Amino acid sequence: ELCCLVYTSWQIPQKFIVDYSETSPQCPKPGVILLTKRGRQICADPNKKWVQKYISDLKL
Amino acid sequence: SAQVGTNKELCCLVYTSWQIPQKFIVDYSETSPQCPKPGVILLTKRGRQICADPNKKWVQKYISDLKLN
Repeated sequence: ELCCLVYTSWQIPQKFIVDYSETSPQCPKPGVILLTKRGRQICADPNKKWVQKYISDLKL
Repeated sequence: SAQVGTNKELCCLVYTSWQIPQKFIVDYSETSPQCPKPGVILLTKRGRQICADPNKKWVQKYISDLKLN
C-alpha cells in the first residue's frame, strides 16, 4: 500500500539518515523511504546516484 | 505528517464516513493527480485535515460557500 509520489530534492546528509525502507514492487513508481534522526519518513528516488550511494553504505 | 511524498500523505485513501458539520471546515486543498481515487483534503481551523470525496454534494456545497465570500 505504501508508495512514493514525490521524491525529495533535498540530498539528506548521510549522517542525518538512520535507516531506509524500500517500497512495494506493486507501487506504480519505485521508491525508497529514508528515515531521519527526527523521525521523518522521506521518499527519495532510487534512480538517483546519491540515494544509491547512501543505501550502499547505510548497509555496513 | 511523519511522512513526506508518500501516497498516505498526498492522497485520500479513505474518505470520512460521515458528513462533517459545516462550521468545522474553513478551507481545502487538492490531492495529487497520481492518486488512484479522487479526493480533496478539507481543513479545519486547527489546521487539521479530513479527507473527503469531491463527488459528494455537501463537499461541493461547502467549498462553494467558502469561496463565494
